[PDB]
Amino acid sequence: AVDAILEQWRRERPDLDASPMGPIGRLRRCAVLMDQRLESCFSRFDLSSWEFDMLATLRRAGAPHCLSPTELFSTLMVTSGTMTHRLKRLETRGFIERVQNELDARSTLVQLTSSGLELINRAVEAHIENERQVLSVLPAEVLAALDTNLAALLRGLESH
Amino acid sequence: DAVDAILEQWRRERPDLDASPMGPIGRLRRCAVLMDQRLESCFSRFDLSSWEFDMLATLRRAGAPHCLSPTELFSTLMVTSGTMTHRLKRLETRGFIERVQNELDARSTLVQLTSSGLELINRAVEAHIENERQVLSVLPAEVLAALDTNLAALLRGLESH
Ligand SMILES: [Cl-]
Ligand SMILES: [Cl-]
Repeated sequence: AVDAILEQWRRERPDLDASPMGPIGRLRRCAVLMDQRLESCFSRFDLSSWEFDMLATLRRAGAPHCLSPTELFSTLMVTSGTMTHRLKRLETRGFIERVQNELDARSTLVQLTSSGLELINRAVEAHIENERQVLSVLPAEVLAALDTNLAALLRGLESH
Repeated sequence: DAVDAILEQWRRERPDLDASPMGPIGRLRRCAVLMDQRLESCFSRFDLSSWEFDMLATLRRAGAPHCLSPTELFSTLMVTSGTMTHRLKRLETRGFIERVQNELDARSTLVQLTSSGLELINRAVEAHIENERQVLSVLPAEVLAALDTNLAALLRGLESH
């Protein structure tokens, strides 16, 4: 379907080289479809993708699962915009607590609660199984090549 | 990279788990977020969101006189995700599209690009292509070709679901 779009541009604006639209269109379509598959599993734990990401990132820090907002933001799988209202929501649900920084009275830290820890330890197991199932449509060799080519793209994008 | 660091954290914290699937998917999603930022920065110069750009571009791609049924429009957007209702209304209010009665079914309408919509998208698509070319220039042509092929395989697999 992406090639069909490229063919439309070749007909309608032949003065332009629309070739860059192909890889990016495929990347973004894959990402939307992938997000749907991931959310289908997060929903079983009454979590959104951004909630899972925050809890998983606190889990990955290791006990006692305390991160500064900057550390949290920097080690999320995906960032996009302020955390203010999202952190407030996760505290309202009781999965994190904002705690005073003992080394700076004017700032705070984010800590995973016992209920957040219990939940994310179960959710990450299901998430990995879900991801393994999603990717099972690709041969191992294709997945490996895709991973290395994405890492090359990611390095280029981050270098900008 | 940052995804390798995340995998290292999981290997330390949950060694009972094989976090291998997280790698490619994490890289895919991070690339998409960064790509969206680059695309949106360019669209913003034309006071367009990515979704608005897609609707105008899809009507442009249909060829003159740039009339599509809502279903044709949706089926030829570069990226679909959710209803078109609110975005179509905004584009109509801004005067970039007009809803016209379907002469073969009075109870339904067609979406037509207006001349102001056409003038805008003819300029914006030129900038969009140059923007995308610059974004992808971080890859050698051979690596970009391999990535495009790999993504096509993943896309076909995801669509089969
Ligand atoms: Cl993660
Ligand atoms: Cl397009």
